[PDB]
Amino acid sequence: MGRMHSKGKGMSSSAIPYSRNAPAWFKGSSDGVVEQIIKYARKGLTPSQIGVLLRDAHGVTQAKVITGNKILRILKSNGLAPEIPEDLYFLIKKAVSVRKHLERNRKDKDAKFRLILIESRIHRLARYYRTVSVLPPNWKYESATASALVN
Amino acid sequence: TRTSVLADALNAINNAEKTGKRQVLIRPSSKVIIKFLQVMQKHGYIGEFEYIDDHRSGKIVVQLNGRLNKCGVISPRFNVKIADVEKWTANLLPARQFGYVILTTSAGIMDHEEAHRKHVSGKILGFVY
Amino acid sequence: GKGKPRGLNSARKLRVHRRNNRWAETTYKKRLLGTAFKSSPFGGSSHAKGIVLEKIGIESKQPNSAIRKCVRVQLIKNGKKVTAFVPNDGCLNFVDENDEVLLAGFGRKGKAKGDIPGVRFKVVKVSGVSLLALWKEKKEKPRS
RNA sequence: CUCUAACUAUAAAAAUCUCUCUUCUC
RNA sequence: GAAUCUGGUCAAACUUGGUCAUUUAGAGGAACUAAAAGUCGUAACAAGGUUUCCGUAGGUGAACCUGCGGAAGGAUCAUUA
RNA sequence: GGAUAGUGGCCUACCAUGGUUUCAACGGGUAACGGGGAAUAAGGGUUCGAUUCCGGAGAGGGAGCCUGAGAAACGGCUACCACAUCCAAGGAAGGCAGCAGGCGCGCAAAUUACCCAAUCCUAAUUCAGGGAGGUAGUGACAAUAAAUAACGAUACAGGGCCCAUUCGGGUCUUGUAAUUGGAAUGAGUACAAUGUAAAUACCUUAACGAGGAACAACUGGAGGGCAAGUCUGGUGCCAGCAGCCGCGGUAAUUCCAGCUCCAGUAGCGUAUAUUAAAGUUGUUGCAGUUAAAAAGCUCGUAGUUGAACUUUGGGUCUGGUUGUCCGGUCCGACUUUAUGUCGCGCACUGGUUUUCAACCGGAUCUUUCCUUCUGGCUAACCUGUACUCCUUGUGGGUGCAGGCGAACCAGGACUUUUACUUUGAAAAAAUUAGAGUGUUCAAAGCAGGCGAAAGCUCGAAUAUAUUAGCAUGGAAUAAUGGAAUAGGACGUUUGGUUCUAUUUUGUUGGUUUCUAGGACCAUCGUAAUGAUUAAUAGGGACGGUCGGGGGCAUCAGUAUUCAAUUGUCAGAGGUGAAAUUCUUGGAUUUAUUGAAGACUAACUACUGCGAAAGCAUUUGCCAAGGACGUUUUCAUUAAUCAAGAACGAAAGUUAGGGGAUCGAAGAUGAUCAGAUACCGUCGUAGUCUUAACCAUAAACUAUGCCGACUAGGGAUCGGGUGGUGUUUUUCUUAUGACCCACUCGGCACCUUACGAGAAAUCAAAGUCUUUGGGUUCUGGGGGGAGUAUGGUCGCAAGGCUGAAACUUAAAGGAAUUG
Ligand SMILES: [Mg+2]
Ligand SMILES: [Mg+2]
Ligand SMILES: [Mg+2]
Ligand SMILES: [Mg+2]
Ligand SMILES: [Mg+2]
Ligand SMILES: [Mg+2]
Ligand SMILES: [Mg+2]
Ligand SMILES: [Mg+2]
Ligand SMILES: [Mg+2]
Ligand SMILES: [Mg+2]
Ligand SMILES: [Mg+2]
Ligand SMILES: [Mg+2]
Ligand SMILES: [Mg+2]
Ligand SMILES: [Mg+2]
Ligand SMILES: [Mg+2]
Ligand SMILES: [Mg+2]
Ligand SMILES: [Mg+2]
Ligand SMILES: [Mg+2]
Ligand SMILES: [Mg+2]
Ligand SMILES: [Mg+2]
Ligand SMILES: [Mg+2]
Ligand SMILES: [Mg+2]
Ligand SMILES: [Mg+2]
Ligand SMILES: [Mg+2]
Ligand SMILES: [Mg+2]
Ligand SMILES: [Mg+2]
Ligand SMILES: [Mg+2]
Ligand SMILES: [Mg+2]
Ligand SMILES: [Mg+2]
Ligand SMILES: [Mg+2]
Ligand SMILES: [Mg+2]
Ligand SMILES: [Mg+2]
Ligand SMILES: [Mg+2]
Ligand SMILES: [Mg+2]
Ligand SMILES: [Mg+2]
Ligand SMILES: [Mg+2]
Ligand SMILES: [Mg+2]
Ligand SMILES: [Mg+2]
Ligand SMILES: [Mg+2]
Ligand SMILES: [Mg+2]
Ligand SMILES: [Mg+2]
Ligand SMILES: [Mg+2]
Ligand SMILES: [Mg+2]
Ligand SMILES: [Mg+2]
Ligand SMILES: [Mg+2]
Ligand SMILES: [Mg+2]
Ligand SMILES: [Mg+2]
Ligand SMILES: [Mg+2]
Ligand SMILES: [Mg+2]
Ligand SMILES: [Mg+2]
Ligand SMILES: [Mg+2]
Ligand SMILES: [Mg+2]
Ligand SMILES: [Mg+2]
Ligand SMILES: [Mg+2]
Ligand SMILES: [Mg+2]
Ligand SMILES: [Mg+2]
Ligand SMILES: [Mg+2]
Repeated sequence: MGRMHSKGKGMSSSAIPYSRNAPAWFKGSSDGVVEQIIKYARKGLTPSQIGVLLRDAHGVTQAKVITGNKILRILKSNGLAPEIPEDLYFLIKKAVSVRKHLERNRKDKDAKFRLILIESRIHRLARYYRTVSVLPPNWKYESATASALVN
Repeated sequence: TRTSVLADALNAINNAEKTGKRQVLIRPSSKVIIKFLQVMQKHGYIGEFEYIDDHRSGKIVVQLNGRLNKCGVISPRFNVKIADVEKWTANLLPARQFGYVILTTSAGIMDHEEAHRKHVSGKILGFVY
Repeated sequence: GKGKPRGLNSARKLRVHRRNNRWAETTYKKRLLGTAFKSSPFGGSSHAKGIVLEKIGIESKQPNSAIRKCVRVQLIKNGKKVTAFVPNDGCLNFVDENDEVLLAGFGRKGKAKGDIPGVRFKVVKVSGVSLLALWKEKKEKPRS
């Protein structure tokens, strides 16, 4: 209930079931689930969409329960992990969108403040992904780099 | 954010004792809380507690019997030399005949009398009486 | 829980916070700035000699109606001029004009005492002899 | 043990004041 | 092997300005205290007799007045009458 | 390279452009020499430390140097500057912050004394010398013990009284009286002697030395704080007292005196400084709603802090320490003695497996490792070789090849690193603590004690310093690191490589061997082959939403003020009341309309959104956001934040645009004693905007943010679940709208104290003397004053930062009665 960059106090979340092992009713194969994950990734989908597709259209409760590895971990084992992590990429996309809206109309100050907030969040997440060495130590965020990474 | 979990546990115990209850539900349930309540059980200030596995930090259900009157953490776990134990007991415990400054030595989490018996001392965790 | 930090590695900010707050006191600020040496009529001095310039009395405050018999003295150690008070019934006549007089503190930490306005100094000795010995006729002024 | 109704609506001007305050124990 | 003497070297110190710091006067100016039996008003404390106060701007013997936004520390915690 | 005794930018030559810093560098101040220590004292601390010891520096300020082992010496020289001295005017000689003493300074500090007796030191060395030093002189700096009377016998009295005929003996004692006696003794003098280098002085002691024992004790106070007077006289808000409150105005418990009394007492009073009081510096341990004090809000580097998780159990043996039950040992009641006896329920020393119970360890078994080998050394018997000393008995051995290494060495080998904590070596003496010790006691000192008096002796103990360093045992708490591209760990693997070199073939030079020794490189297998949860912490994806969040562009509404046309006709505005003003050129109203600019009524609420300002007509576009749902994804990415930044009401400032209303200035008409104020009519700047500034508000919930818990009652907004629910109508159903129940989040609200506050009151202002969840900012009585100055921002207005001198005993908060 922290809401890092606002005054919100919500706790809307999801409760992972107690049992780590596979559900009794699931009949699919772990290798088939991994193949499905690989195909979804090759279609050009981020891990969160892969998980949502496996939960909705199929009986996959969660990949770690069925296979034993996580979705991003499974993709990395097969070398399909994107060079920028998904959350940071989405933050980049949001930031470039707000910057476009700003440069198309100057007088909107609220979106300017929101862009400041988004840039602060981008800096924090970049620092985290840099100390873990997911990103190179020279990775940084300025104007026209966000567009290049997004496009 | 939750910085000192044992502080939350002891505060919950204090609040549920002052109101006259006989049970507490401590959520985060670390090692240190388990050892602290185990010492309190050994000295009788607590009843029959319980660890509830969640696969996520677990929880604890504590049974009381009204014998306790105050827990409390010394939140900065000060390095307590063996000479400074008596000063802490004087400043915290209400009388020399009872009370226990629960402190964590290299030989485990122990009451101050037991630590003085082992002739070993470390950091201070809290106080019970 | 409290305004001050409590961590085991927060000695620096606690110490500097105490050091910055200490200036709120008046004794500490006076002691560190050294205001007594620079601005006070005496620099850290309990007593000081001086020369009588003139012989004036000052009226008291509202609830107290009288004229306290003081004396204006120019200090010899540095040249400052201060009013001082001769404490007793018949001691004004004892001190004469243009004689060395040893002034002391007035007992109220360099502030005006009682109903006497704009004075901060007693008179203990005149022309080498003390006022109290003159007032009880134990010694007499040398009249030099 | 059963219910939601009645209603208003005046403003003229008017400054100032000197002393002196005094114990509560079977 | 003395005086003397060539070049350095350590360099005190002198002259000349420059600079800063502390004392140091100084025509005059703007103040603040204390003293409360001066004078002109009576702003505030009650609805202080124009409710009060804050920010900002203008004005005027003086407190103060006015304009625009606030706040109740308001004189209302209240119109499903 | 030079110089140095020697390392060293210590200096030179040539290169490189580096070194420190928000963990405060650099600069400034220090009425700063550092330390051992001193004062103060519940604990934590605050202040001081020029000076008896250790270091450093200096000899008026500066530089330079000879001699030596050692000096940048100064009671050694050279020169300059400052200050000076004798002078025969040519010259010469100076260094007290050494002991004395003087001038000056200032509140502030000693005699031109004796002497090498004692401590030592220098020298050729006992002997000489030493103002080092000791002795005396002055010395109320501080510190120790302590005189100023003690006891009778008498008169004036009081209490326990034999009872109570009034009594009253005083039966039993305790004081008060200029009555009255006998004693003792010093403070002083002083034969002596001791003392001392010689003398004082002290210890001893002749002879004197107490009656008012004049051999005479003061310093402050007597309203309160604060022990002791409402006694006498004097002065009358004078004189004066009074640290503060206060007394003094003709009866002063406070001023000046006399009497009495109180406190300390050879000391007491004042002044400044400082400590405890001060929980008024608050780490322990302060407060911020209104008393002083939460930055207007948000982001954010440094700093501080940061979820849980990685062997917990057991069984045995065994070592100390306890309390156990008693053994031996024995002692208290029995008194000149004891045992038999009365047991303190054993005053010394054991069985301490008597179960007991711990309180600490040590070794052992876990798939349970504690660094392991490589040679020693094999210490030790799983060795079995020759065998058995002795009862046929594994009690017990003489002993040699394997072979036990933690019983220990001394060597290669790898060492995750810390923070923490136990122990020890260390932290000079003096000081503090503290043991022993009759200096006559004590401050002290390190002395002393015991013989028969015939030399015999125990001492000169200990602890602490909390930081830094060194060693050591421990492994909870806190942090870091392994294996994710396997470049991971092991092995008799099996291959190759630079080598290295003991010996060996004499030695020396290479060539290869061999043996043994690190890796660089492949390949071969052994293995459970290697990735903790996904926080009722966070970020992100998705879903339907929700909102007067924000921007741009459009749309409407009546209203206002003008204008056009039209209508009639004396008034219309406005006010407490009037007047200024407009009106038969027909105003005020009357109908249509038109123009402009602003605004968004009623719906509008203890309702919503937003970080705060703030946001209210319709529609479209633009992006953003909270909340909920989620068996989605990453796995600590987080909380608060110095530096830095973004927004920031109104007002105000530059320009360009507009220009309706309302209205700072101004113009007046009233009211008044005045009214250039409030009431009224006009009325510029402004209000409304596009750019650029401004950064302040009672920017208020006067309540910082994040996190946990604690108590009952309803409603309300957004979301989501369920109802065998109700109307809806599209025949039924799906929605929607309600009804009931629950849940999450938000603005809120009622009751209550069982909690907190000085209360008003707060469901947080609670979980705070039973004081510690993390963290930022601010306040230390009022005024001066948010002033001056110095920075910095601004065109300006002004914003941020921001004292002191001085003055004052209160200012202030809440509530109670008038
Ligand atoms: Mg007068
Ligand atoms: Mg020369
Ligand atoms: Mg008048
Ligand atoms: Mg008034
Ligand atoms: Mg009026
Ligand atoms: Mg008026
Ligand atoms: Mg008024
Ligand atoms: Mg100095
Ligand atoms: Mg010193
Ligand atoms: Mg010092
Ligand atoms: Mg000095
Ligand atoms: Mg010295
Ligand atoms: Mg020297
Ligand atoms: Mg000198
Ligand atoms: Mg020599
Ligand atoms: Mg010299
Ligand atoms: Mg000399
Ligand atoms: Mg010398
Ligand atoms: Mg010489
Ligand atoms: Mg001298
Ligand atoms: Mg001397
Ligand atoms: Mg003196
Ligand atoms: Mg003397
Ligand atoms: Mg006497
Ligand atoms: Mg007296
Ligand atoms: Mg007196
Ligand atoms: Mg008197
Ligand atoms: Mg009294
Ligand atoms: Mg009298
Ligand atoms: Mg306070
Ligand atoms: Mg106020
Ligand atoms: Mg205030
Ligand atoms: Mg605030
Ligand atoms: Mg940081
Ligand atoms: Mg932790
Ligand atoms: Mg010592
Ligand atoms: Mg002592
Ligand atoms: Mg080889
Ligand atoms: Mg989570
Ligand atoms: Mg809905
Ligand atoms: Mg108009
Ligand atoms: Mg008309
Ligand atoms: Mg509307
Ligand atoms: Mg709404
Ligand atoms: Mg800041
Ligand atoms: Mg404006
Ligand atoms: Mg304009
Ligand atoms: Mg006007
Ligand atoms: Mg007028
Ligand atoms: Mg007006
Ligand atoms: Mg108008
Ligand atoms: Mg402000
Ligand atoms: Mg404020
Ligand atoms: Mg103040
Ligand atoms: Mg102020
Ligand atoms: Mg300025
Ligand atoms: Mg009040």
